[PDB]
Amino acid sequence: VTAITKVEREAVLVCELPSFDVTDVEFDLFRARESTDKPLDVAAAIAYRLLLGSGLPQKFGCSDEVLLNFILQCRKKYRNVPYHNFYHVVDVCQTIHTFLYRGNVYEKLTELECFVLLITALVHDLDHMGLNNSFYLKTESPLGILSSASGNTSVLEVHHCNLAVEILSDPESDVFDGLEGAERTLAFRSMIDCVLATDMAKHGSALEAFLASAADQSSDEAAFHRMTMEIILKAGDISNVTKPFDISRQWAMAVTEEFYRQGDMEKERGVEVLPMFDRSKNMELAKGQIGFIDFVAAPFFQKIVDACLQGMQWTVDRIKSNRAQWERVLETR
Ligand SMILES: COc1ccc(C2=NN(C3CCCCCC3)C(=O)[C@@H]3CC=CC[C@H]23)cc1-c1ccc(C(=O)NCC(N)=O)cc1
Ligand SMILES: [Mg+2]
Ligand SMILES: [Zn+2]
Repeated sequence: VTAITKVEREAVLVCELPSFDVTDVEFDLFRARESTDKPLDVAAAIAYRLLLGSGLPQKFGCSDEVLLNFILQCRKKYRNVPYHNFYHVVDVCQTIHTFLYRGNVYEKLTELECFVLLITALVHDLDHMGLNNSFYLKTESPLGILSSASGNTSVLEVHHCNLAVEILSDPESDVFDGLEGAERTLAFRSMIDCVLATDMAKHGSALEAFLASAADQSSDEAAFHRMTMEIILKAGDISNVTKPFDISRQWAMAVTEEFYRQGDMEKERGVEVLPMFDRSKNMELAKGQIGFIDFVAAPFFQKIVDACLQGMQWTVDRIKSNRAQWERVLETR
């Protein structure tokens, strides 16, 4: 990795984000990307500001410059794809900030853990190519073969973790260089555990483990922390439907498109194409958003709120409300 230049840093630092509150649950990253013709620097500054406003990097000996070098080393490794690009990980970072500090989930974690979560957000989809793990396995692509041969089916998540480790192995971009011994180990392990937990194939069992730990007043305390961190990063990653309707809708269009591209490539390769990824097999968002709400997001948010994260009730209220709004799209079609 080439080190970050004074000039790259400068270009982020000049962005002032007039009229945006990055800490608000109704912050609108799409309005932010439009606001200038340098949307990547704006996103970077959003992340810089979120991290500095937490007060956390300062506490763990991470200078403002090492923080920003890191953000930029992360950013150079995202791709120009419709959904799993740099704006997604910035969105996850911001969203986590709100769960921690508007939803008071910070009370369940140490400051270090809060810090790790915010950093982990920005590493968690590094070098994503717009194709899911299933694609690499079905096509016997080289990374798919390596994953099968090595016994880990989380093709992409292990890859993201490998790139996060390389960024952090340079002191210039190691946000954890101020740590040592147990703390350093904890930062790396918890970051890696959270990224590995974002594989949706493990959704049900990560949710069930957290729920059973929350209900158990004798749960091991370090395990409860780790799982809380995992569940918060997962919540960030499926949080699109917890946002104001127009925001949620623009996310939905972005993912939908990326899925369709995968499906096109799966056609051109002659492998199985799921209906979800099949262009010629769908005419509408509404039914798909509702489906995702009903089977994935609403049960996830409601369970974790009721189990433990009472402060995040707004997410459940907003899902309910977005669902009703998609139902009006159907009722009036
Ligand atoms: C905002 O919506 C989403 C947000 C995140 C994800 C993610 N799915 N998974 C899985 C995908 C397989 C089965 C469902 C469970 C979740 C991922 O592992 C992604 C990466 C990590 C987290 C969630 C992401 C998916 C959606 C979404 C995309 C398309 C439709 C749709 O019905 N497609 C047809 C149409 N024509 O409408 C509906 C919702
Ligand atoms: Mg991912
Ligand atoms: Zn993600």
